Amino acid sequence: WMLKLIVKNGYVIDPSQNLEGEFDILVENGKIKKIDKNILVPEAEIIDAKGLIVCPGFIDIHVHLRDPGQTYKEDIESGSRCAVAGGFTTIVCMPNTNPPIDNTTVVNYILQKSKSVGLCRVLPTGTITKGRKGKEIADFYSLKEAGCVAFTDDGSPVMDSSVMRKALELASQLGVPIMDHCAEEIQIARDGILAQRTGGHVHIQHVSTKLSLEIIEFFKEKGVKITCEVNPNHLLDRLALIEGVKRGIIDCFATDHAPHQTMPGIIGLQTALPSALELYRKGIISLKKLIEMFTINPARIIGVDLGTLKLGSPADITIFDPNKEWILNEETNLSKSRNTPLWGKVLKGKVIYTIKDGKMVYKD
Ligand SMILES: [Zn+2]
Repeated sequence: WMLKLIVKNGYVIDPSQNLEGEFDILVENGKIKKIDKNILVPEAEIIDAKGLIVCPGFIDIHVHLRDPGQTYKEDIESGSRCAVAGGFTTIVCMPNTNPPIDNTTVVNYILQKSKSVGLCRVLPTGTITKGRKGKEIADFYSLKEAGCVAFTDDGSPVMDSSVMRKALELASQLGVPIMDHCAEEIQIARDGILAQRTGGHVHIQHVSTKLSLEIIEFFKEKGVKITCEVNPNHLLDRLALIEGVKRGIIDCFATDHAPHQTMPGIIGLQTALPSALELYRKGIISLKKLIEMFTINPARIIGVDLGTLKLGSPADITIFDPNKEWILNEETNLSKSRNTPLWGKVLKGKVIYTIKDGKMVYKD
């Protein structure tokens, strides 16, 4: 019983409030109490953030934790460690587990494990159809109760377009997004059209071409509730994506953390920041927009009240040094897996502290 914390001398950025400056942050009882220059109060621990950047906890809305089912490739505990070392305080896990997340029993398991491991907030998703088999519509009502924040069959074989349509009707009544993909243009246009028709929110999880981006942009100016994402690790035409980021058509970064233990792709959580900071060192995006795309943008997509430092919010805070050089290898790698071309290379930009609910959950 001794729990005020002050984060001092940092450079604070919070896009949601349009706050940027040399401020201090006072944290009382798990919540943000005050942002202001020059703070000192009795009975509080001081974190000295001189020379560091202080912003809302990162949120990643595209993670595979392989739990239950494949816990040798990765599991809730390792994933969680990976996420906080990566600056993430909330992650959304996909439902291609075994068994799949199509009933309250699995949802309930993932939350309980999550609370025990203690490190970051794990939000589950439910599948679109039972057993992800493709035929029948799952019970979106009960799965939303249990905690699911979105629905997706994660590749897939959807491709029956009437199913996809029932889903967006139901989703729309429930105020939760459907997540699709993992031919691309045909799919994306279909999704756009069904979204417009039903008024449901669809979120596209993979876009690889200029034409795909232009389609999304089109439906956006029509006021279609459609968003999309890109994995910053991928980014180093593979060149319209970079433009798509420049022009703000791509809403957020997400790693699509995909551990394997021998199409398929790559683990991500630990390198997302030093990867994305490459885009800033190239003047391609400002630092505020980079933080935006890890914080308030993904928060808005899954409709949770996070990714801000508004007074009263939960104290979810990432503190990072954008100039610190490190290497991902056995020494530093907190994944059970090592599948990433970035392995062994020199990264630039590292998280020094991650704070969740006013409590320090990672330290360098
Ligand atoms: Zn995925």
